[PDB]
Amino acid sequence: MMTTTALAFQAPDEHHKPEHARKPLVRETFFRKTNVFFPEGCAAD
Amino acid sequence: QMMLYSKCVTIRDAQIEEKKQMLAEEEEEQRRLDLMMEIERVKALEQYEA
Amino acid sequence: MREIVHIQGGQCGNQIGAKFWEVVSDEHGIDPTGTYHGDSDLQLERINVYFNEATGGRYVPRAILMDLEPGTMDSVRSGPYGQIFRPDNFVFGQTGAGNNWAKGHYTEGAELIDSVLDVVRKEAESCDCLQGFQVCHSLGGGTGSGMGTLLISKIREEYPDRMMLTFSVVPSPKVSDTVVEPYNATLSVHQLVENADECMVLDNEALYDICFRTLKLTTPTFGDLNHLISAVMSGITCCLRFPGQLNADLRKLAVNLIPFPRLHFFMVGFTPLTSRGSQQYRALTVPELTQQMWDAKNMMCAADPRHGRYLTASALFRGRMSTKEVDEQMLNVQNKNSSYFVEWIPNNVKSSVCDIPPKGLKMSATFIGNSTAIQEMFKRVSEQFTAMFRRKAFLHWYTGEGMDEMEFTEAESNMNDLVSEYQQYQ
Amino acid sequence: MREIVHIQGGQCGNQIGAKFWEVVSDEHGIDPTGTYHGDSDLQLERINVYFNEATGGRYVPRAILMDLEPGTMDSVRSGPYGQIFRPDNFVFGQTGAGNNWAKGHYTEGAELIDSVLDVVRKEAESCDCLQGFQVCHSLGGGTGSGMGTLLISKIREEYPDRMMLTFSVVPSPKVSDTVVEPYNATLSVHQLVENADECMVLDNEALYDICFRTLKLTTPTFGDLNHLISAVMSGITCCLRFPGQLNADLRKLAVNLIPFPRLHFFMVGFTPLTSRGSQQYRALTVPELTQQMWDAKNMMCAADPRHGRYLTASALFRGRMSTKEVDEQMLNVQNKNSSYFVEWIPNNVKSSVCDIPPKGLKMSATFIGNSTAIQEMFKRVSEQFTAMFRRKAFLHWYTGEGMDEMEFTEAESNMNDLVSEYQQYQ
Amino acid sequence: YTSDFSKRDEFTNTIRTEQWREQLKGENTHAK
Amino acid sequence: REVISIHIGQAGIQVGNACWELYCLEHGIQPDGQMPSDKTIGGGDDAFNTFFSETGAGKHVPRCIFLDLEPTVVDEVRTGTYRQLFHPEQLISGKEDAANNFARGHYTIGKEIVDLALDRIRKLADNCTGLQGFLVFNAVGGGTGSGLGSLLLERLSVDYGKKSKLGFTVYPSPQVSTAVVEPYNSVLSTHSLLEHTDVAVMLDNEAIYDICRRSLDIERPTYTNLNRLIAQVISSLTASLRFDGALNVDITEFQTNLVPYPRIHFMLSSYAPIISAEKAYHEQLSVAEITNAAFEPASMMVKCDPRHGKYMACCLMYRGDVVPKDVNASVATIKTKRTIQFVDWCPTGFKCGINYQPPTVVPGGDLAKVQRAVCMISNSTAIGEIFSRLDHKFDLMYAKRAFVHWYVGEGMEEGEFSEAREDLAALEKDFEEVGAE
Amino acid sequence: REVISIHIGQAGIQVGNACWELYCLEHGIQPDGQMPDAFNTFFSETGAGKHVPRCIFLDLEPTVVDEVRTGTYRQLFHPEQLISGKEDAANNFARGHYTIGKEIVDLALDRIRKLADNCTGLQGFLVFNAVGGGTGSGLGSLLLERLSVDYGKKSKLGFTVYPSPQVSTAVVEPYNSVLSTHSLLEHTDVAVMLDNEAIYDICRRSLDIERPTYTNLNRLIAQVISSLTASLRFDGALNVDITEFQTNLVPYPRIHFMLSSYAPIISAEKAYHEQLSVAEITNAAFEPASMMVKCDPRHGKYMACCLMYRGDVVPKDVNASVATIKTKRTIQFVDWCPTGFKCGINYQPPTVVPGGDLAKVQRAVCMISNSTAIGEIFSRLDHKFDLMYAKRAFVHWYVGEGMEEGEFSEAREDLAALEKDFEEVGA
Amino acid sequence: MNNNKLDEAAILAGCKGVFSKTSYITHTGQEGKAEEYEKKGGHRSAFAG
Ligand SMILES: Nc1nc2c(ncn2[C@@H]2O[C@H](COP(=O)(O)OP(=O)(O)OP(=O)(O)O)[C@@H](O)[C@H]2O)c(=O)[nH]1
Ligand SMILES: Nc1nc2c(ncn2[C@@H]2O[C@H](COP(=O)(O)OP(=O)(O)OP(=O)(O)O)[C@@H](O)[C@H]2O)c(=O)[nH]1
Ligand SMILES: Nc1nc2c(ncn2[C@@H]2O[C@H](COP(=O)(O)OP(=O)(O)O)[C@@H](O)[C@H]2O)c(=O)[nH]1
Ligand SMILES: Nc1nc2c(ncn2[C@@H]2O[C@H](COP(=O)(O)OP(=O)(O)O)[C@@H](O)[C@H]2O)c(=O)[nH]1
Ligand SMILES: [Mg+2]
Ligand SMILES: [Mg+2]
Repeated sequence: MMTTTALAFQAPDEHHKPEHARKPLVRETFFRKTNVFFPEGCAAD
Repeated sequence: QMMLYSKCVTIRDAQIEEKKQMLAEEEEEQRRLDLMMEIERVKALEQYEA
Repeated sequence: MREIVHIQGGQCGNQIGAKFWEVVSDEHGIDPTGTYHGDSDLQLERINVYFNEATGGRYVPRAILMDLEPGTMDSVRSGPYGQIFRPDNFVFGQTGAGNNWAKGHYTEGAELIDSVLDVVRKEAESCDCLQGFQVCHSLGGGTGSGMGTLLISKIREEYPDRMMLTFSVVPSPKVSDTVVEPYNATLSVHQLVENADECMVLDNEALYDICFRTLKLTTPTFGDLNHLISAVMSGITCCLRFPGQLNADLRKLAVNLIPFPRLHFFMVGFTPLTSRGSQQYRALTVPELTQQMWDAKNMMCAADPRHGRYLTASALFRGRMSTKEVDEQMLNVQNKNSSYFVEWIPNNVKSSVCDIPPKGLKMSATFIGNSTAIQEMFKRVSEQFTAMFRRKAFLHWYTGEGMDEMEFTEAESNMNDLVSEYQQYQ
Repeated sequence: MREIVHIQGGQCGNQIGAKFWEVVSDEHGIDPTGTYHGDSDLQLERINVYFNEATGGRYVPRAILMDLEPGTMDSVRSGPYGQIFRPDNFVFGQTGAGNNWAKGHYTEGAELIDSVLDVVRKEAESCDCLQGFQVCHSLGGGTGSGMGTLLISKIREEYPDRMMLTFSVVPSPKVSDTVVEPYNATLSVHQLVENADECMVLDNEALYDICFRTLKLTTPTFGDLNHLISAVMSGITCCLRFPGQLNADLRKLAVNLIPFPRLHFFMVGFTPLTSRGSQQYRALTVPELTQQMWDAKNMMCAADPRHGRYLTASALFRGRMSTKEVDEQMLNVQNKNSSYFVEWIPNNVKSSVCDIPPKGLKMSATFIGNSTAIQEMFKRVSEQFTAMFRRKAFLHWYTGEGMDEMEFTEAESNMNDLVSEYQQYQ
Repeated sequence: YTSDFSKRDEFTNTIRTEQWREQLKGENTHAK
Repeated sequence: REVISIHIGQAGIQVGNACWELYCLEHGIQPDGQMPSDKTIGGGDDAFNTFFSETGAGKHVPRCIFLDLEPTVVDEVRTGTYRQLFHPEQLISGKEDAANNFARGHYTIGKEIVDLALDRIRKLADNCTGLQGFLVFNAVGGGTGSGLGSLLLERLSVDYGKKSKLGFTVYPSPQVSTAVVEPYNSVLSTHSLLEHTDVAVMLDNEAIYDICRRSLDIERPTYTNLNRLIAQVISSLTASLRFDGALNVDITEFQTNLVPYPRIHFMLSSYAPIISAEKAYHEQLSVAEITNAAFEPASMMVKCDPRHGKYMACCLMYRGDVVPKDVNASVATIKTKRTIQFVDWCPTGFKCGINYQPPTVVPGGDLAKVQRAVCMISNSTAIGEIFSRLDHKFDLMYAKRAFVHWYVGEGMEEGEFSEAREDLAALEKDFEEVGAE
Repeated sequence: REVISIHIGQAGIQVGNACWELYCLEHGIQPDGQMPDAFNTFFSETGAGKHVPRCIFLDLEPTVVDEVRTGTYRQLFHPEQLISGKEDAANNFARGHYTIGKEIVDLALDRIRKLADNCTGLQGFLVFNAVGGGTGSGLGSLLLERLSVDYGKKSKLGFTVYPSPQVSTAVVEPYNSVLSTHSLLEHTDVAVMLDNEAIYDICRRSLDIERPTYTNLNRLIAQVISSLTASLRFDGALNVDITEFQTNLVPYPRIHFMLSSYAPIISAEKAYHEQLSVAEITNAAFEPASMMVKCDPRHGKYMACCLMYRGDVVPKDVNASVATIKTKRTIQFVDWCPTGFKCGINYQPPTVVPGGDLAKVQRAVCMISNSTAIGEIFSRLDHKFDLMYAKRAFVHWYVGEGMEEGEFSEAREDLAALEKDFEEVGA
Repeated sequence: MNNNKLDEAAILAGCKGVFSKTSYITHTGQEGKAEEYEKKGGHRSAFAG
């Protein structure tokens, strides 16, 4: 037995993320979880 | 522009290849259903003969 | 979830129900031993509509048998799919009605209806959410019509919010089984026009004409006629039991088909009904099914749709079909034969599609038409009623039991205003 | 797409269509069990014009049989390719007419025209675009003439926009089977002149002399004559069923052949018809075809065209032929024998070519010539009608059945004015 | 689709019934 | 930026069953509910957030509520292939249907189901942070789709009000029908859809049948392909929020650019190019031809004649490979054409938008993959013509008081019938008044 | 620079099946549609590796068009452009102009406009039809009317197939011809008549083929059209586009009817034995033994002549030959036009087709003239039209369709007025 | 639908019957007045001077 809704929708064979997706640079770099003061040297400058 | 076009065309090719097999399986399933119906007709004829 | 209880009255209703439960048990895949042996799990999901799970995966039917002579019970239990009922549900008298409506409505009812009301009660609160009641009977017999009518009265007095299906055959002069047919038919419908919410009118001679022209059977016994009626009943209730692209429950069909509270006598039909010799020479399409649907020779009542107008109609399809084909097919039938349909109601067709065809077919359809042509049937029985009432023949067996003459006057008056309002809306 | 439904009336119509459907089936490569087994994919593309797919490669002809005696049904089911018809289309009475036109048009008509109009209506709207109808019958019997006559009338008043072919053999005193031949013929043509769109006049006598001289046949059974008429019918409908360098459908040939509304009775010829002994010493050229076509001994009616004038003529050719050779051959035959044509209509020849020959031949041809020599055959029958009507012989079997005299006088008037205007345009 | 005189009482006649039985016999035998 | 989707009725939830399949396919979500590449492991993406929210680690749940009163379709969903993806609690199923009865859906069973519905939505909104608006899916013919749908809309309006409510409603086709009382249901639904919904988009059945019939050349189409195409058009609508484009618009933009009056909000939608794969190679795809296709009624979703009426304001969403230059040129050609007429009083009648990501294709679908696509959402007076057509067949059945006894037995009366009638009369007055120059 | 081609009728699409076959082999395009700027005039390049012809076949019977659908060029033509009705006009101008045109022309026009929208530098349209049939005449008139109200100013080259006097295959074709010319007169800009007997004689005599079919005729006509549009398709010493015949050959707004011819029509063997130059083929292009319309130009006087040249052609000898022609008195021009020549040269030689009966020639000439012999032809046709119409033959078909006597009379007197115009201008 | 109908609705999808005809944007079929294919358009004044 096969229902039309069940027959029509099957698991997609393969999936990939869209080439242009909005990326949240604001949230990613501006906000930092929990540290008031950081080690003197963490990034070379 | 031309690259986006070419990639879309390749995807079109794959999609057409998929659709042809879809049609094949659909016709095969229809054939199976008709076979079942004819078998049932044969059985009913046998019942009538009995 | 939704629940339909089954009530079988009289010999005809009992044997029809026997075939009906054989069909349903086949479509759900349970053996006459009461055990599930189907393969799809689509069957299991909606058997609570008709069955009670019992220990060992056994599903007993939610049915109640009701009669007055044990021979009917023997005929039920002799045939297969007979050992699956509950012996507590075999509520049953001892004497017999004998085709007397007063005996079925006043004498033996007074001591048997309490017991059937108790068992239909217990069977109602055994489930959670009722959908409706489903009673199979006749209109001429004694133990079926009279007791069934009084039963419908008590149940409608009890549960006024649930649907009600009455599969009732009607008599004709050409198929004249008993002599007091109008005396029983008139009173039964005179009570059904206020109690029952909708009634499927049936007749023997139209079934006879079906098995002879379309089926081309040589010896059409009662088994095949009852097989047809079971097919219609399984079709009308397939929507609850199986998922579809457009679902239509009992109340949904009711509000689509009943435009006025008294106009609820429907004619029914089933397709495909095709002779085995010609089954190889035909096609299986929506146009193929529809041309057989709207055939005048496929109504299961001897009421010519060409002699009246359709108020409304419905079509319940089963199988993988294209809904567009369904819509444009019904639009055609309305566009071509526009004179027969009623004008002040646009779009006189309700349609629905379920995904599961019955076993043995690929596509099926159940047609339900509420036309005004049945007034010809009612005047056809009312004329016999008035003719017999003009000289009170066969009346005293009804008078001496408790019924009086004004009951007959009210019945014929109600019949008269019914055919008058049918004539009015035509 | 474009559609031709088939209708066979009377015993002669039944056997003619039997061979006709055997020929068409052979052309499209379908076996007697109804499945495709051919080789060319061109055959699949135009089988909807005569068939319907039933289920899994089962094609049923779009034909309807109609008679009054079951012996014909036995005969058509006896031979091969007799099992492919849909048994629903074997619509058929039980009593019989008996070469009585009044019985075929007044008594059994109104009891059978009922059902045949029903199956033809169902078969008509089954398909999408009707091109025209095809009816094959006789003019001597009553089951063929009167039935088909009323059927044509009902069809014309229902569907007036579609074309209509009627192939009718006419009676001649040399081969005169029954006695009431003029009584039948005069009334039937009296109806075909206002109802049918065009009629292809045939006769057994011409078929006989053709198989005597040209075929040199020893045993001319009815099978071979019907085989010749089938080759004619396939030749005329070949344009629909196969693509050609120049196509001419049914309505195209009709408008090319009918200059005036009442001038629609044609005569036929077919070629090559060569004996099997002389089939080795022959050539295959278009003049080889044209000499056998335009010979007066190849017309399939008993009307010598050299005793009259051609109004219009048409020639449908089949096979890979050079169109220049075709038209120059037609031009030469119009130039040399210029007296035999009508004057005030230039280029009285319509020609068409289909690139697919009949199975078994390399190059074939079909001639349809609307000449005025047909008024000889109408005088040939109307003088016998006047001879019988002067003495009123055999008349009461029509009078006491419901027919009156003014119908006979009207048939006389219409025949007389028909041949009067034929003589006028001659 | 089918414009006729109503004919659901055409097979109450024993003669009609036996006629049609003959037709069915013929169809089945020819099918065999 | 987030938006939540509610699906009411038999039709709306099947449309959603197509939509969410499409969305998981667009964002790369497997039907069990997690990306193939986890968050830290893959490049950071926020496109999916607008539709569904990542729950905990490696599991995404849609911002939707399917709700209906029959259990059949909804537990069909519960047992379908999207069992792990949809939230178990979000799917809501009642016990028995409204059965094509507006009163039965709005007064009998609504009073008990809508409180639960509004409960879940409330905590859905609370989980949400930057809620743009609502979008609702329903057909006005059915019982559940009309009655409790409108009741839920009313209660959302009293709850929030200030947020936009995009209602994608299915009106009944003129000739083609499957119910009988749908004129009654449509009238009683539009009475509330007029003064509650902010932006209401009409989607007929007949026009989509003709679309898949002519352009997609499929001979026997079911509801599946229809709902696939509608999922495509909704995705094209929300792609501006989902993916960064060259010229983006949000939900509040249709509120301003498209609706000139507090009650004239009824939008015809259209999509182009609706084209099969086989004919794709033969066709050359540029922006001008699809800009014309977006306006032809051979590609509109409502069976009406736009040429008969005059346009008010149009919106042109473009997806894929589209630069502003050629679309400016094409819109110039459209404005200079004369077979279509804009309203006199409105000089600028266009709201364009461009997004970089092209539309996607689904396996088993009939639409081919193309460079670019157009979604046109316009405003005209053919909609008023439609409303007059509906009011006609309404009053025809209302004159004889047919089917009124079911409603008055549920508990409604004749007064609301009369006032909805005169309300639609005034509404027709409004459309013609606006058409006036 | 682009120009599109529409085909209407059972003959038009056969011609097209030869024409587009010729074009693909001229531009090296395989039947699948792609090569292994000059094509831009006939094909639009759909993306990459595919070219669709700017064409639309249109017919009412489906059998010939879906022969094209399933033929060898299934991969070439656009599926939508092939347009097929359901039932044929069946040789009935009234049916093809009022019964079926009302339903099919709306679809045709919305297809041709989106084709014109796809084009950029549209030069004009060119239509292929035969005025004897029912489909090609009726809806052809209806289509041309609606094109003229749509565009108006653009050129519409009509290459019609007229019915030959003594060889013919129809019956009502005089009615079809008269009813078609009544609209072709004032709608077509530039119209070229083409009989069948003349091409029969050419292939019988020059090509010495004793059994020719329609295929060879269409191959020759395609050769003429290609030689006519090679000026647009390729650059030459002297180019002449579509708009030139508009002004160079039509002296009066109602006299636009051109006679065509072609030379050298030369078989595979005789050409190798013979020597090809320009003087002889300029001579050969004027005898009635190599014209495309059966008539006698010696009975007529030329109005203006136009000469396309293909191959290895220098202006020296073509000026010398046209000088010899101007000095000869075997042919007389009209008095009101002293300089009656419009020549053009293109470098690319006419190609050969496998299955064709012509060999490769170094140079060829396509002549298109204008004279009064055509005025004799229309009179010859109108005589046999009135011969049938005098007895009201076949009129019941047309009036049963819905037409009347009025347009019959007015079309008859229109050809009479047209006859008077030719005898006046020829005087 | 359009079983036996020679109308545009039947021809619309290629000899398969469409539910109903649609008016065509590009040209107004029924009316004698039709859309002008090429319409002179005023260019920027700066272009010419
Ligand atoms: N586009 C589309 N429309 C549908 C679909 N299914 C049903 N409809 C439409 O829905 C309308 C009726 O409303 P339904 O959604 O079917 O039923 P409902 O709204 O749940 O109301 P009830 O049946 O009483 O519960 C019909 O007129 C159909 O046209 C579908 O799958 N796709
Ligand atoms: N040169 C040439 N002429 C043709 C060819 N085929 C048909 N014709 C001409 O076409 C005329 C009739 O019109 P057709 O093309 O056959 O058919 P039609 O124009 O579609 O009109 P209908 O017959 O009603 O369909 C005849 O007089 C022929 O001379 C062909 O292959 N080559
Ligand atoms: N379908 C069907 N109808 C029946 C059968 N037996 C009786 N009937 C109908 O029942 C009607 C009489 O009802 P009856 O059996 O006497 O009811 P009861 O006496 O009350 O049980 C008659 O009109 C019969 O046509 C049967 O086996 N099948
Ligand atoms: N060609 C042909 N003609 C026949 C055949 N049988 C009868 N006829 C002709 O039909 C005429 C008589 O028609 P009839 O058979 O009585 O028709 P019916 O009674 O209506 O079936 C005679 O003149 C015969 O020439 C046959 O098998 N083949
Ligand atoms: Mg619902
Ligand atoms: Mg033709």
